[PDB]
Amino acid sequence: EKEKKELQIPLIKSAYEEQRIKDMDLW
Amino acid sequence: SIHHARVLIRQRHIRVRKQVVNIPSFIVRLDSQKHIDFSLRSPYGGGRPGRVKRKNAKKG
Amino acid sequence: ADGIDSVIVVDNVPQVGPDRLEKLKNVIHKIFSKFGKITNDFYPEEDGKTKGYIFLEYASPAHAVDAVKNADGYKLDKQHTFRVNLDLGNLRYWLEEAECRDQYSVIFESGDRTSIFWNDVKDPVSIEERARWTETYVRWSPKGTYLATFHQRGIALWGGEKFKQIQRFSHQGVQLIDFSPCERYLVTFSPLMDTQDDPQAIIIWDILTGHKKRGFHCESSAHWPFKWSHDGKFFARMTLDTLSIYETPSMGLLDKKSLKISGIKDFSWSPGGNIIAFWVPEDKDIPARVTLMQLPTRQEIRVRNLFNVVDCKLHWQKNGDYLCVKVDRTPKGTQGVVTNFEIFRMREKQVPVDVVEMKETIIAFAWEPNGSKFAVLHGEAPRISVSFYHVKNNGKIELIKMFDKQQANTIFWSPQGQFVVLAGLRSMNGALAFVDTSDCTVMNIAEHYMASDVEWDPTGRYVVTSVSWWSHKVDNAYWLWTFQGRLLQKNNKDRFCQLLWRPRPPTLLSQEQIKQIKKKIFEQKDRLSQSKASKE
Repeated sequence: EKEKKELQIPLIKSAYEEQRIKDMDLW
Repeated sequence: SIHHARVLIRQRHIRVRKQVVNIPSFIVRLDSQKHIDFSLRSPYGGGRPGRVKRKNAKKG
Repeated sequence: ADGIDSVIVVDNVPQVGPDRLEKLKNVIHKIFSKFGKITNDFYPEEDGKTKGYIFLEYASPAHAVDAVKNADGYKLDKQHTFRVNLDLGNLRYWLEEAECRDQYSVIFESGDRTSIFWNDVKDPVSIEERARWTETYVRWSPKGTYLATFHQRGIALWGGEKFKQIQRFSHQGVQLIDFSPCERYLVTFSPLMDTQDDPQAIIIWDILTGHKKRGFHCESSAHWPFKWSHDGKFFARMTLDTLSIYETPSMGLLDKKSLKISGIKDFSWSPGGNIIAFWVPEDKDIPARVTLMQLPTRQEIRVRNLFNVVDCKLHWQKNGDYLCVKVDRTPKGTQGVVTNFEIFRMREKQVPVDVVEMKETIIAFAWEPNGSKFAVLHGEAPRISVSFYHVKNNGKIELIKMFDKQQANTIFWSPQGQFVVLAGLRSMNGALAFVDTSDCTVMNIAEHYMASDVEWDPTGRYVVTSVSWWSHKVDNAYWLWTFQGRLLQKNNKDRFCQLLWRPRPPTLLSQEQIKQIKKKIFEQKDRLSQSKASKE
C-alpha cells in the first residue's frame, strides 16, 4: 500500500567522410 | 610461521597505520588492529629490494 | 594535364621478376604506409624484368610531397638512395506510467513467442509477439533500451515499451554482446573472425551512432561478459595477457601502472565508484597483492597482503561499501582446512581490513544491496547452509543463524530491503525458502519442480524461480515467489528459458518521499479503489 501510493549527426558524419576523403586523396 | 612473524617485525617490515614498528611486544588495540600492513619502504611492500638480491642481480 | 596530374618518380627501384613482384610491391607499400596509402601503382617492364622506376599516385599534392621528403636520403638495400618527386516523445515509458509494476522478459518455443510477459491481471494486455528479427532471446541493455538479436543477422536496437524498430548494427557471425548501464555503448563479439586488414573479433559500436567506437581482435574467451561502468567514464579492455584501459569511445590507454596492470586474473568496475580492484599471482617471496586504487590519481593507496594464499574471487557490496574476497585457500602452514574473507571498508576512513573465518569453504556469496545485513552461504551441494550476518557501520560482524541439514544455495536479492529469498534450485530439485529480517526466520516453502534460476525485480516486487528447456526435462511451469505465500505466477509456455526484469531509469529519488512512507494511516485508498474494480 505504501508502494502503490509511490507508483503514480548526419552533418558530422558527412564532415568526417569529407575529411577521410581529403586524407585519402592526399595519401 | 610465528617465528617468521617476530623476525619480520624485528627487521623493520611491519608498520601500523604509517608508523614503522620495531617492537614485537606492541599490544595492538583494536582501533589499530585493522591497519596492519607491510611498509612503504619494504621489498614485500612497495619496492627497493634488498642488498642480497641486488648483489645477486649483478651477474656481469 | 587537368584532373589528378599526380604521376611521380621514385628512384632506386629494384629489378625483379613477375612472380616475386607481389612480395616486392608489398614491401614497397609497407614502406610508403608511414605517411600514405596506395590507390594506383604501376611499374615499367623491360624484357620481363623491371626497368628500375615505379610510381605512387595519390591524386592530391599534399601528402605526396610530404612522403617524398620522408623517404629520401635513406640507402635502401644497404647502399641505394631512393628519391621521390612529384523517440524521446515515445520511448522511455516505464518511470511515469500509471501502474508501476515491474515488467518481465518472455521467450517460449524459440521464436514462436518473442514478447514481454506482464505483471498481469490475466487480462489481454499486453498481448505481444515481435516477429522474426531474433532467434536466441529478447535481450536487454540495463537502461531498458533494447529488445535485441544475438545471431549472425546482427546486433539489433529496438526502442519503446511497445517494440518499435530503431536501429540495426553490423555483425556477421556474432557470438556475444556487452551492454552499458548508462545507455552509452554496446558491443558485439564474433566467433568467426574478420580478415587481418582490420583484425577484429571484438567489434563494438556506440548506442548513439550505430558505427564502431572501438574495434580489435579476440582469440580467447574465458566466461560470459570489455564491460561498461555505472557511469562509463572509464573502461577495461585487454587482449588476453593484459589489463589496460579503453576510454569512452577513443580507446585511450594511459601510461599508468595503476590503470594498466600486468598479468592478473580478475578485475571489475565498482558498484558505487570509478574504482578498479584485482588480484595478482604470487611471486616467490613477494605477496599476492590485491590493490585498492583510484583511476585518475595514478597511485596505489591501498594494498592488502596475505601470505600463503592460492586463489581469490571478488564480491563487492552492491552499493560499493564492502569488498569480500572468498578464497579456496587452506594454509600450507596449518593442516586446518579454513577460509577467510578480507573485508575492506572503502567509504569509512583509512580503509580498515577485517577478517572473518569459517570451518568450511563457500560455494556461493551474497552482498546486500543497501542493507546493514549480509548473507553468506557455505558448504557442498548436500550441505549448503546459509548464515545471515548483521554488519554494522562501525565495529565488527558476527553470525546470527546457522541451519543444519539445509540445501538453500540460490539467493535472489530484492531491491526493497529487509527480505531475502533462498532457493535450493540448482540441478537436483527446487527447494525455496524466504529469509526475513528483524527477526531472522525460516517461515515458508514454495514448491518448484521445473525451476533453475532465481532473480529479483528492480522495484522490490517479485523474486522469480523459472525453468529452462535445454538444461533439464519437460516438467514445465512458471512459479515466481511472492513474500506472503500468495501466488505470483501461473504460466506454462513450452521451451521457455527465463523471465527477468526489463530495467528502469536512474530514479534520482530523495529521502523526503521515503520519510512519508516512514509515517493504513495515509495508505488507505489503494485497497478500496481495488475493491470497486473487483466488483461484479
